[PDB]
Amino acid sequence: VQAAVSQLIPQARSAIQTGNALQGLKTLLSYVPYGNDVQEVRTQYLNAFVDVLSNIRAADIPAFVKECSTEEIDNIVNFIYRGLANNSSVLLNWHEKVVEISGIGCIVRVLNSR
Amino acid sequence: NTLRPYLNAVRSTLTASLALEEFSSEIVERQSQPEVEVGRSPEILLKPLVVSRNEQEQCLIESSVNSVRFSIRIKQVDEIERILVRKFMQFLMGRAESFFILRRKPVQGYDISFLITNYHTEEMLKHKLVDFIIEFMEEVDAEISEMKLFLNGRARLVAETYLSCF
Amino acid sequence: ATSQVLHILPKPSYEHAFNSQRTEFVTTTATNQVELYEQDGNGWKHARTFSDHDKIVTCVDWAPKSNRIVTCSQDRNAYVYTWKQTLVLLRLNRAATFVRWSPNEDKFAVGSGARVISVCYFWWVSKHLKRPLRSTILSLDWHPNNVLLAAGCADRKAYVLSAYVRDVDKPEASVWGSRLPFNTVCAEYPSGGWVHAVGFSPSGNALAYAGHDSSVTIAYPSAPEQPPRALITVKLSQLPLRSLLWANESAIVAAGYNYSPILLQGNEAHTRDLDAGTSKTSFTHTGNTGEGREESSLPTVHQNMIATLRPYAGTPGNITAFTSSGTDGRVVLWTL
Amino acid sequence: IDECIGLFRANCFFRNFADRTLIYGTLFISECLERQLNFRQELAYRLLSKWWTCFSKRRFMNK
Amino acid sequence: SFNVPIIMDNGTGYSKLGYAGNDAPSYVFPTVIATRTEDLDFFIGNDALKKASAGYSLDYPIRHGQIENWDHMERFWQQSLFKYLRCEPEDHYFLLTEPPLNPPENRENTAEIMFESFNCAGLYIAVQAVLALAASWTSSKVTDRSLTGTVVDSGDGVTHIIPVAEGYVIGSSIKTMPLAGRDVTYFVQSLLRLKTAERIKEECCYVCPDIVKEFSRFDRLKYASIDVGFERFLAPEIFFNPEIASSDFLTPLPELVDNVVQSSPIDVRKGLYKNIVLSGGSTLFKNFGNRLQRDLKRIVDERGVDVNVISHKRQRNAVWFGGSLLAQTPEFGSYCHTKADYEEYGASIARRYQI
Amino acid sequence: MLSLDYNNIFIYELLTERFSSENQVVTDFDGVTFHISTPTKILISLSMKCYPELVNYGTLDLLKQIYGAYVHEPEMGYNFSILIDLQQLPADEEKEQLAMSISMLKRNVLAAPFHRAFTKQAELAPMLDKQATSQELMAIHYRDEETIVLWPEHDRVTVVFSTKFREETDRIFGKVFLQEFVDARRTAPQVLFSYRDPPLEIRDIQFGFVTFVLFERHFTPQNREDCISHIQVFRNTLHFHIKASKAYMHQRMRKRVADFQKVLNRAKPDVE
Ligand SMILES: Nc1ncnc2c1ncn2[C@@H]1O[C@H](COP(=O)(O)OP(=O)(O)OP(=O)(O)O)[C@@H](O)[C@H]1O
Repeated sequence: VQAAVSQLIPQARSAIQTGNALQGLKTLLSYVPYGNDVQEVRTQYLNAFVDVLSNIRAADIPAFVKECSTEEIDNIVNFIYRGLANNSSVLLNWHEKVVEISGIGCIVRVLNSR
Repeated sequence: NTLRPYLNAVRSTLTASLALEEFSSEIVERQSQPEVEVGRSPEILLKPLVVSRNEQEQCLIESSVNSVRFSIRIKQVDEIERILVRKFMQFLMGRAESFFILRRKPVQGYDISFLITNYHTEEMLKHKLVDFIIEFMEEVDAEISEMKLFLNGRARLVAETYLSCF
Repeated sequence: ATSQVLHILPKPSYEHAFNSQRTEFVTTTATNQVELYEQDGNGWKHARTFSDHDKIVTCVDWAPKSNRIVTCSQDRNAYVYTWKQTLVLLRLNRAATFVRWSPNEDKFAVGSGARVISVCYFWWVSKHLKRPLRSTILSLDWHPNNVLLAAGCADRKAYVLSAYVRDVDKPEASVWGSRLPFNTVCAEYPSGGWVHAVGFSPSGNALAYAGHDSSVTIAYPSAPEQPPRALITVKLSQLPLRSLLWANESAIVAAGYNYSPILLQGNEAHTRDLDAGTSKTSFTHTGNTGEGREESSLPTVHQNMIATLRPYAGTPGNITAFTSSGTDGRVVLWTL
Repeated sequence: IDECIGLFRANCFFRNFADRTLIYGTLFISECLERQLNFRQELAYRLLSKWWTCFSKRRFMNK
Repeated sequence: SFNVPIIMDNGTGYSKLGYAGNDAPSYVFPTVIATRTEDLDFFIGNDALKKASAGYSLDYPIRHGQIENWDHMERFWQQSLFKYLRCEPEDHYFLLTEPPLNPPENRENTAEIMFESFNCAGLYIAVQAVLALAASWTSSKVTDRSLTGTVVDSGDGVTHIIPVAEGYVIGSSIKTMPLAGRDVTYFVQSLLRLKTAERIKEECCYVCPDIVKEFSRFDRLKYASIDVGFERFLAPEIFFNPEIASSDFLTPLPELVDNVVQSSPIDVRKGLYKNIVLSGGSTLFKNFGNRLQRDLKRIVDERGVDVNVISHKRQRNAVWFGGSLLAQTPEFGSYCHTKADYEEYGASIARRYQI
Repeated sequence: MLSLDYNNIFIYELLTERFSSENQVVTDFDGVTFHISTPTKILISLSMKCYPELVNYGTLDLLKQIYGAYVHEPEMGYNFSILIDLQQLPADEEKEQLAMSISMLKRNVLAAPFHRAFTKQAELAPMLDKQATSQELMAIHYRDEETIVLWPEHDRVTVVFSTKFREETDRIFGKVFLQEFVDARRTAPQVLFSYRDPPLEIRDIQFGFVTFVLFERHFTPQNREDCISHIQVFRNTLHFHIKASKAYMHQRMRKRVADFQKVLNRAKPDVE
């Protein structure tokens, strides 16, 4: 299968239960499932990513994204846009910050990623 | 309440997803058509994005080197509103020659669609056109609201008049 | 650092081209016409207008010493230049997109959709460099030896290959190769998303390209058919830039879908930009006084897209001023 | 003679015209508006013989 | 459902409306609309002319011949169909009138109103000039249906000469004369030294063989209303002698028709001279038919070809009557456009029309 | 145009002036045709498709009362005719009363069923009014697929309008109007509609169903005549205002493209 991304999700899920949710994002925001046929693996990933964002306090967002790497930003925006489809409007509020503080280029790069 | 961050994400997308060069095909004898409408050159197409707000409102953005296809899914909640748009949209499309940025028919499962070519992002300014599409999304919702609070307005005035004569 | 609008042109201009002494320039009216402007007064005025052509003119170049100009178009062919013109039948079957001369005006290369660069020896000849190219060629640039040609296409790849004719200049020992006849691939060196612009360094032994990725990439080759000594990509946080040029072997100017030119400075990101904010105080007429003046839209010289940046003035291998062509029509002299 | 005097009640409306007998005569019919005429006499001692009082504001040939 | 189709001719000043098969229009009133729950508040035509006291916001919706007031003209058709004609629009086919060279755009809108807001079962957008020829088929001296001739319309605005070839207008030639009913009403006032004389024009005047002649005939003078004389034949003369009143115009109506004809393709020129039709209230004059022919015969023969002008009983409202005469006949329904077509084939199906 | 007119304005305007100086087929609502003829002394003819249906309810009588003398052998192709002789017209204010009367031709031919239903809803004076809702129910088939059914009871005269909505927009708009009818607080006649299925008084050879309940007060001798020349025009007053509304959308829409097309044509650059 090569879906060891299924071992990356439990960490983030627990990182919600504990309290420090952002820690889980910094976790799953490494080594994401590249485009495939098997979306069922990616869906369970996306499901976690948006669940993580849902319980990160608004005040903590500008501090994370400012510390984040450009790979991480391009990646986080990339999932925000895939997240907007059916998941809350909290995503839309993330989109607002990770654009205003990390530039428009992030979206431009999301526009490429195959 | 959430109408502001929505249109934000739509603008932020469009500003990027609407930056087009002039592009001639590799198929048809020295031609130039919106490469997003043919889609027969993956080299040139980008990644499509959608921007939601709720189960109701959303819009997809399909982008290519020389063209973009922006499609809106407008706020409809009932019966009266569902038709009120379907006649505003069915009207605008019947004027697509003067309203040059409209599609003759929209994308399947969307209310209205714009076909923006590089020819447009030169005839008018890069942003002045972006700023417009946002203003469109604002105004249609606005009219559908006004047209509603004016059929309800008349209904009262009519039904009240006819009854009073008795 | 200082930005002077020369003329705001009537129709969207996609490639400026100035003459030798920079007293005349041509553009593109995004139609079958090409404009030519001479310096009248402080501004500029219309002169020629070249009508010969069927479809829409793309890239244009003006040869310094020869004074001859070349206009490729979606006509599948070019033209060489009151003015007498020579129609040059390029054999390619898909619209021509790009054309640049030669460091010594020996030949000229032409980009196209037909996955082929047409090179032109001289009745006009046209040898077709047509191999490892996959997509439509969006840009090309000459190495300071009129043999090595850099070209960036829409297959996310920037290619460096040889285009040596029998009536051209052989080049010496370079970082690119030793045996380089014709269609000799020196560089795969690629990664972006449509290479909008390629550009060799003044020293020649380095090549920078930029993509719709909103990225710029300075890439230093190592040896003939070996590895790459270091390939440095820089990811920007702005709508992607579509034209660059090396101010010197240590700093490169680039502008695009932004409006302002950015200034990158490679060695092993941002030495500045081009604004009109900061203007504090001086000590000239009295004391604490002196800003700057000489009299709702985007706060930049330009207001649509940039098109190209072409060198305007400079010394040996150093650049002091460059011009910007705009989709908005503005034509600016940026005295860096 | 009896021509321009009969033509008068119609010609005088128009403003554009051996002819000079009519031109320098039909205007003399107009300037002739108890016999007080004092061979131009004849072109008036005949016009004497109320629906002619109206054409007083109709300058023949606008002159 | 094809029942008595509604005929409506909307004019630059006066609108002629009624039902087909009828001898003459049921209403004719001023094409006006007085304005100020504020769209239902108004009054068209004769109503507006009376309500000019409380809020005289009246604005004629037709300028020069074409609609230049959209939402007023819709509001005008609304009240003309529910107030005056009283006809559920969903039960009738509608014949309307357009001027020569009315841009397709103005037809595409007239359709949008009649269908997508009144629900007119069927619609027809007949060109006015051609309807005037249709009305010529009524009288004795014809007996041949041919939509090929020259229309001389003279109301109270400008006098139009319009050539019609095999149904369509040869617009390249449509020459006008800046004199009409207003101008004779005016000239007969100056001779009376205003409605005080418009009546005089309508029930005393006539076109005569020659001014110089008929003035000598007068020496052997209808007095009513108070003294009428010279003006009777002198007034309507202006069409054949422009310089009697307006010293700006020069070319008289007879010669002006010739121009129109001579300035058309040679292969239609034979037909245009053979079928000259008269239209409008100011061509109603007695002998206006003859002195147009007789004068043109002597004007054309100077350059054996014939010429003919038809003067029929129903001249004044030829547009409308021609509409009625056309819309009554069997095949009418076929050439209209059904509301249910406008929906199946778009607005593009309502941009043209047959004959 | 806020409320529809009850009489045929042509006939009226035509006559009021023909009753003046010295010495042609018209349409009306609900499939009615009028023929103002002159075979000097004017004729006039009405023709409803449903006319003979109304003969039983007493139309043929009510008319021979109103136009008493002026009645004439009905013109071939028509149902009923009056013939005003312009030389022996009425005496001076009555002259312009015959006018409206004659222009009310349609109002009258279609007002007998109502009269002989206000009369039973009076004669009904311990509560079997069910044998009237069954037995004494009059029904007019005035339009094509649309009808009026009315039936008296001891205290009310329920009038039911059947209405077909030709379109798919007028239908939705219809509901919005009709609903506002069904709700009237802070009196008068009560409205009751149920578009899907008809009231349990079907089987009358009969889409939307509007029920007015004319209470005793709305047809007192002091005003009953106006009630008829009002209730019978309901469908048209509704369908007209739907069309008016259907058009105010048009204004409020063509105005909107002009905005966009102005914002687009302003977005183009200049000489400056
Ligand atoms: N019998 C008549 N003799 C002479 N003139 C007449 C006669 N009847 C009407 N007119 C004149 O014709 C003029 C306009 O009448 P007409 O009926 O042609 O107007 P119209 O057709 O409404 O014009 P338009 O169609 O351009 O609005 C009036 O000035 C009137 O005096």
